[PDB]
Amino acid sequence: ELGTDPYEDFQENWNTKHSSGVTRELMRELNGG
Amino acid sequence: PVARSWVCRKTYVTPRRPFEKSRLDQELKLIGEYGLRNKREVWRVKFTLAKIRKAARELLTLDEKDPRRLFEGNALLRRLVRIGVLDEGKMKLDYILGLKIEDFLERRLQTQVFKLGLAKSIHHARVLIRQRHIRVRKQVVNIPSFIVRLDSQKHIDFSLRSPYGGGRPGRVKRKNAKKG
Amino acid sequence: GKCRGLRTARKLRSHRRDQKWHDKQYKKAHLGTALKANPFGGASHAKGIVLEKVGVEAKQPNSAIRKCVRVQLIKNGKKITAFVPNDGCLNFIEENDEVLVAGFGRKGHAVGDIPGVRFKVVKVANVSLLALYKGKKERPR
Amino acid sequence: GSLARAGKVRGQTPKVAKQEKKKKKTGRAKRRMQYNRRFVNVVPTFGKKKGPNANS
Amino acid sequence: MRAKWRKKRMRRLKRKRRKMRQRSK
RNA sequence: ACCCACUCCCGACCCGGGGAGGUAGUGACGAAAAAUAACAAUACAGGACUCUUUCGAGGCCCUGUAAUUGGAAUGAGUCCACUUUAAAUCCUUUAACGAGGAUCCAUUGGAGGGCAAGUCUGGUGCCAGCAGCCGCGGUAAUUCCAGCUCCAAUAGCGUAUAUUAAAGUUGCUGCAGUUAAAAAGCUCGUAGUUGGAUCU
RNA sequence: CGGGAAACCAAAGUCUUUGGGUUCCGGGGGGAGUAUGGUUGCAAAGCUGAAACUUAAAGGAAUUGACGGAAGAGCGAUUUUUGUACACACCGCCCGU
Ligand SMILES: [Mg+2]
Ligand SMILES: [Mg+2]
Ligand SMILES: [Mg+2]
Ligand SMILES: [Mg+2]
Ligand SMILES: [Mg+2]
Ligand SMILES: [Mg+2]
Ligand SMILES: [Mg+2]
Ligand SMILES: [Mg+2]
Ligand SMILES: [Mg+2]
Ligand SMILES: [Mg+2]
Ligand SMILES: [Mg+2]
Ligand SMILES: [Mg+2]
Ligand SMILES: [Mg+2]
Ligand SMILES: [Mg+2]
Ligand SMILES: [Mg+2]
Ligand SMILES: [Mg+2]
Ligand SMILES: [Mg+2]
Ligand SMILES: [Mg+2]
Ligand SMILES: [Mg+2]
Ligand SMILES: [Mg+2]
Ligand SMILES: [Mg+2]
Ligand SMILES: [Mg+2]
Ligand SMILES: [Mg+2]
Ligand SMILES: [Mg+2]
Ligand SMILES: [Mg+2]
Ligand SMILES: [Mg+2]
Ligand SMILES: [Mg+2]
Ligand SMILES: [Mg+2]
Ligand SMILES: [Mg+2]
Ligand SMILES: [Mg+2]
Repeated sequence: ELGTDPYEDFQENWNTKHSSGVTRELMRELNGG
Repeated sequence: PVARSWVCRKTYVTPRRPFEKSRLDQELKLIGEYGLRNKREVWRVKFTLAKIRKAARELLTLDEKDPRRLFEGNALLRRLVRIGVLDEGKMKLDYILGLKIEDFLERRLQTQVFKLGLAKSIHHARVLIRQRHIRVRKQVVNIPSFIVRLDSQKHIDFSLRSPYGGGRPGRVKRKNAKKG
Repeated sequence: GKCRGLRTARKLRSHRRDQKWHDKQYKKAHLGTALKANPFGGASHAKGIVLEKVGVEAKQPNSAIRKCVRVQLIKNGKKITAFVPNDGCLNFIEENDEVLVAGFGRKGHAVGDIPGVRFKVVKVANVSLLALYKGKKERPR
Repeated sequence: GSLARAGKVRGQTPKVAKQEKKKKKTGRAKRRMQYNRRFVNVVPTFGKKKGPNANS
Repeated sequence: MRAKWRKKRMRRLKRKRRKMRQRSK
């Protein structure tokens, strides 16, 4: 099941309250760390 | 005035960055592979290696014929070869810079008890050492961080008083035998 | 440009000594007016007697009522507003009580919404506020 | 302003008792568990790295 | 406030003080 | 609090004296070493290995997880004795007792970013509160009050304050001065600083 | 040519490949070129010149918009003229009683 998409979350919440979180998730999606 | 001495020093240095992912992973790998109690035991060996490297680097800026360089680099190389981190063919002053922390970690009594087959685990080796089952050539040593010299390598055994080394059985065996 | 002569040591040293006074922190540390104006007199902590309880309005864009106490120090008699940090700890302090006060963390500068407050309460009636908050010790009474 | 509302929320939260859990290991044993959990035991992944405390 | 007029106001206030804060007093 | 047993000093002295000094007591200022578990069988799960093309197959090996089982090892303690010492204490050495929830229970701070780690659930609703800074909280709070879980160091961990590095933000190494802070309105001039080639 | 945040500068070049000589002078924004002391002047004022306290930004150059009682190349954002201290965008911002 595909529940959370880091790309969509970053592109949507990059300017909202939860930006600093979603960015941190997107990096975990990209660099594997 | 008193007849006491106040000479003492710390044996470790804490890292500048408290939360660095790569450093945490490396130190945890070292702890897991060598059965260490905490991070401070890694930092102690790192500090020792740093001091040795600093001495070697200070001796490499002198002229090759300088008497102090010849006297002190020879002693440093002799000590490194004695403890077993260095080899006889690599007794130049440049090879000291090629030493790693695992080389010093391999010379502890805890890892040598495990590598010699006296224990079936590194943690079992630590437990055996701390419980007074291991002797070094005449003496019962219960310090896991004991650094084994080369000439002592052949002389690690169970203690004569140990239940494993031919001694009297322990508390649990005696109580269970008394039960039946 | 700067002078690079071989006999200009006096000039360089004198110029540096005179230009160090234009550093805010150096002048603050070496002038003595700040030490004279500091209510603690250079100490980390102090003891005082609670004159009363006050409520300070939080600066915009925040809206709140921060609970503080007006106290008077024992060694010099100066009056000070200290912050009582926790949820409901102001009910642990009574009037005419003796409190231990420390700095707020920014070396005499105000912290956060609270305007003009640079001190916080540590112990009340010789017991720490943390122990009272966690229910480890009770008020002596 | 009014000081009558001090302690309002902390005295409103319903009380919940902590449950009973088995004691945690200490010292070398805790580090052994962390080492076996983070590096020795790893499941195949498809690149979506998850944190230790991820939920939904 | 324009800096020129601020300076002029400061000067007038200082002159008023000087008249009030007489050296004889 | 104990003693001149050690180190030394004084005296007419090999003999006397010494809160000088030594020995204990209090002591998380600080520094060193170092426990809080280890193993085996089962019950599950992964890897290599082979045979089987696939369904598959195995004590055939290696590694992980269990308030599932089992019997081994120990010192923390209680405590004879010796040793230690002026007499003791402590450490060391040794009899006997001493571990399964081995209840003989590890804490201090955090979980938006800086910075390692949950937009999980229940309350509250710009209130109470958090927050070094940016910020959170006005009915779906990743930040408050809690439960669970998860991070960091660990017999230690937070806080306030002085100070060092970070600061090439005091710049000798090594900073700037058109517009971001900045070159005197202009010239003369004493002290200071600096001073062209040439002698085997 | 090379510099620089850029606007631009043959100097504002020959600077982490950092040293030709020398003078003055700056150290986040306010309080403030204010108070006080000294000194000069008939006066107006000139020179020297703080602290307590307060604040998380103020400021430079350039870009895209919005307003106006105006006519391959750049570190990078980015790629009708023009000005801007506006960007919740003139229904703006903002000064003093
Ligand atoms: Mg708010
Ligand atoms: Mg004596
Ligand atoms: Mg005598
Ligand atoms: Mg005494
Ligand atoms: Mg004494
Ligand atoms: Mg210590
Ligand atoms: Mg314990
Ligand atoms: Mg906790
Ligand atoms: Mg929480
Ligand atoms: Mg953080
Ligand atoms: Mg993180
Ligand atoms: Mg703010
Ligand atoms: Mg809710
Ligand atoms: Mg919620
Ligand atoms: Mg410094
Ligand atoms: Mg430096
Ligand atoms: Mg500074
Ligand atoms: Mg340099
Ligand atoms: Mg500068
Ligand atoms: Mg200017
Ligand atoms: Mg000029
Ligand atoms: Mg001259
Ligand atoms: Mg010459
Ligand atoms: Mg330079
Ligand atoms: Mg300034
Ligand atoms: Mg200031
Ligand atoms: Mg292009
Ligand atoms: Mg390009
Ligand atoms: Mg114009
Ligand atoms: Mg524009």
